[PDB]
Amino acid sequence: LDANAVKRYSVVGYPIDQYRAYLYNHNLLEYLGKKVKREDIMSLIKALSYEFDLITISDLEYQNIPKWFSDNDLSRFIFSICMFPDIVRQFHALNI
Amino acid sequence: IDAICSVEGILLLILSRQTTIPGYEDELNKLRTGISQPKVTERQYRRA
Amino acid sequence: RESIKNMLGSGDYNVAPLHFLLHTEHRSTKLSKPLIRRVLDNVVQPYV
Amino acid sequence: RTIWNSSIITQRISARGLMNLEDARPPEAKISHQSELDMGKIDETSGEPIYTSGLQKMQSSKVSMANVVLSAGSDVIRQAAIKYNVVRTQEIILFE
Amino acid sequence: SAIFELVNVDLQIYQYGQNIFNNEAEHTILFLKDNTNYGVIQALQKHPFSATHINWHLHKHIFVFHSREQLLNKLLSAGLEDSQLYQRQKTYSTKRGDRPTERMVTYIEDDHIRRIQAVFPLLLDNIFDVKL
Amino acid sequence: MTLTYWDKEKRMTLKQMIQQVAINEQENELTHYVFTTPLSMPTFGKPMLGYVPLNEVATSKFFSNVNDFDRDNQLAMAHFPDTTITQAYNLTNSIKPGDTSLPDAEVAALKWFWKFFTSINLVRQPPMDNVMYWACQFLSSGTSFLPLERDVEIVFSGFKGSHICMFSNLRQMNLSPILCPYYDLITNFKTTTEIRAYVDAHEELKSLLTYLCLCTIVGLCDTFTETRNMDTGEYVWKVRDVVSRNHTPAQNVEKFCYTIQNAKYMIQLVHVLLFPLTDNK
Amino acid sequence: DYFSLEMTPIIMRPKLYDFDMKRGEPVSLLYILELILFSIMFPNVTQHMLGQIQARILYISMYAFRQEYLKFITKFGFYYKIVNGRKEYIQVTNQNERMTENNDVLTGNLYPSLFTDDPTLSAIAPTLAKIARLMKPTTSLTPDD
Amino acid sequence: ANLDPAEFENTPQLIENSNMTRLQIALKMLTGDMDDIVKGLILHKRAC
Amino acid sequence: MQNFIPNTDGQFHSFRACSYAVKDGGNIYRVVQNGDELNESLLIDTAI
Repeated sequence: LDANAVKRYSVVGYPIDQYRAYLYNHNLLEYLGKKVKREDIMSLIKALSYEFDLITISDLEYQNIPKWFSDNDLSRFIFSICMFPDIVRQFHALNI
Repeated sequence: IDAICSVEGILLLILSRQTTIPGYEDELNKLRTGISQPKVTERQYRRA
Repeated sequence: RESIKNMLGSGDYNVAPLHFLLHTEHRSTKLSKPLIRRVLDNVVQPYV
Repeated sequence: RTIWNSSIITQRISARGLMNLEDARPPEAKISHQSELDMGKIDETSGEPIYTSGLQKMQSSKVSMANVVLSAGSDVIRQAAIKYNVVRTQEIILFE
Repeated sequence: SAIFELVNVDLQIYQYGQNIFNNEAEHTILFLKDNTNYGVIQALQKHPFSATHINWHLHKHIFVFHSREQLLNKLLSAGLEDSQLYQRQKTYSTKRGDRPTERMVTYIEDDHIRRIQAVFPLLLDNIFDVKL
Repeated sequence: MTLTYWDKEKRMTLKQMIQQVAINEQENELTHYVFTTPLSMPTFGKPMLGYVPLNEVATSKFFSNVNDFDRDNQLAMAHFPDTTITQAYNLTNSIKPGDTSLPDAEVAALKWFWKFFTSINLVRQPPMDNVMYWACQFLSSGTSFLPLERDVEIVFSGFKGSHICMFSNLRQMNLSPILCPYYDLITNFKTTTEIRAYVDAHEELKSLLTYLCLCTIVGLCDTFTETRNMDTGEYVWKVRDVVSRNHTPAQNVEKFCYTIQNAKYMIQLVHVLLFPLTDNK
Repeated sequence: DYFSLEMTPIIMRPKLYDFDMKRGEPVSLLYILELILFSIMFPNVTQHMLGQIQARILYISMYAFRQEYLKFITKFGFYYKIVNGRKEYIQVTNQNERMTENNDVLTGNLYPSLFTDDPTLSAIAPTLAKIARLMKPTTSLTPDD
Repeated sequence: ANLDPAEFENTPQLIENSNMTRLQIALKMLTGDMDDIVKGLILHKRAC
Repeated sequence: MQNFIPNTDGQFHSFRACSYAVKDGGNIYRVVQNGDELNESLLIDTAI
């Protein structure tokens, strides 16, 4: 449970191989829990817009937003663009 | 782009003997005992 | 509770969900030994 | 018979024989190892079922059909939908 | 203080050298949003070419250069100046000013620049006919 | 009793602490740093009420580099001096089933500690070279806290080498009803002398925090190598010149691929648990 | 509906819908006046929206008063906390996010600034004492025997 | 250091840390006891 | 009869809106429900 007392999930024993169970628990506990801040979404939708704006967001609870960050972001980029230049074509297409 | 990067990574895992992961390091010497490095080259890499 | 409520009177009623701007959630309803207390600084005080 | 296994070839034999040749235990029947019927708690953070002794069920290299699993219930496809309110501050062109 | 409390961005300004008819900024000084030391280390970590004095003005300004080998000459000039200053300090003939030392600090883990800056504070005796 | 350090084979943390070697080298780094009040920086007006655990999933979620799910203010129920703790060490504000709370001093100490842990990326923690210095200081000179005057290398020999499993049986380890009396001593204003006497005497927590500082440095260093003696199942792994060649966390994905904010967690940890040994503010 | 919303027991803290404001020009003062009227007409609903109104009016002031604004922040930064009868002021020493509106400002030991007198408030940043004094209801208190 | 920003000193993290766990799981599973290949045996005729 | 929770003492000094609440064995339901929560029936406009 939690505050406000909303049933999140239920643990239960069962006969099943250890790996499958590990996986079922793992991807669930991943689907729970705040994966991103609020001011962060604020910052994103601010950066993608006109430069004189105020933004307001609401109810970032119980909603699961997949994260698009990685400390490696620059690394994965420079790795991708280096060995697959064709990507820049669709880059330019997005921009146009 | 994350998808293509993960593809390249996972493929890099089962080849190129000169890389491990922080841990097991032995079931890799169970897995990659089928490739028989260094008979592997491009024609094969692209098929993979 | 539904079986009884359909045997005392008529109509319908809910069990205290909590709203939001878009979605609602149905908090749990158990109510064993309810008590009324005042809550200073989000810490339930004892009765005084 | 001619062939003979030189090493052990029975790791996947949970039980051999449910008979009762003399209405008792057959003197060479094999019930399962107690290792494969353990149901220990899970660290509530990353699944990872552990044995009751404290050893994790991920290092013994022995399968076991007695672990636990989570279950969400009624809200797993609650999909990420939020609303945002924008407001300009400086018009593009003044006096207009 | 008022400015920084009102804007909350680091402030960057340039220095365009002598010989007025030049406009290229040979380098750029940069003021920090939090005059404490921790912020100095922080901002110095990024900005891949940086240096700062030891004078209290440290708290208010960091440097940012253009290249890898633009650091070297500035560091060497500052080192010659620190030689002159150490000398004129030896005989307690310190001018109407401050800045105990002139040398710099940096985080460039370059073998060459670190070799220079390490061997330097052991040769603070001689006079190096600065620019004359 | 602390935890059977697992390797597929049991342990007692004492064999596993006398298992290593801390051997010194040249190049005296005459660079004696100084301690610092550990910058509690607690604040936010949006807590998470309810039953928040405080022992095992607590320590795992915080220091086992498990999911970096923003791991935020949820500990903010460490201000508000009127909260309570239930013997399983669940911090709450409403003890439900007639369950009992702890005595006062215990509560004071525990809240003090986690309060220090509340809100990292607003904490202004000190650079890491210094915290490496203090860590090696402690585990080398002992509780006397003499400056190093040298440099140190660490080496482990014979484990069925699983330093990942070291971090794991950390993930499965409780600490609160181990370090409670210690911070209790620091709450009611005792002094360095008597608390050093204490840590020397009890020696259950001494081994623990030895192991803990050790694990944090091996997880945040980058002069690390490992090897398996291929005649038996036995890894020898070494970390060389711990304090001179380290200035940032690690990313070599061969040893322990460590993220960032949990790293600043870890340095806050070693900071705030070595704090009460040393001298004045 | 708005008029009836004056008396029924509020159970969920309300937020304001629309907010238009030009950043530099002196027209936003119109919006200030709009909410002053909306406060002098329904003193009840304001009692809860106080949290949002704090940050909004303060923002607008910051772009139309500078000496008063930053001086005020320096002294009476952002929040009352009644320690034991005294009132300690906590600030926000960072322009990271000043214009937040979600800080449970009306329950818990955390009061908004701008409002309780501390007569030194005036004669420190006028037009802000002038704003605040204009909004307090000051009508009556009647029993309902 | 400090020119190469922070994370170019080594092989770059390709697979995401979450997916790494799923990798490890499948590895440990398929290389454990569920393996099948077995080495060596002995020919000998006996009427046992 | 509907209205029984007063909405103000007047002065915008320490009002401290009502704080009675029902505790139900661990779970706690509040009357005023602090925290980020509302419904379009209560999002109000000013231009009115």
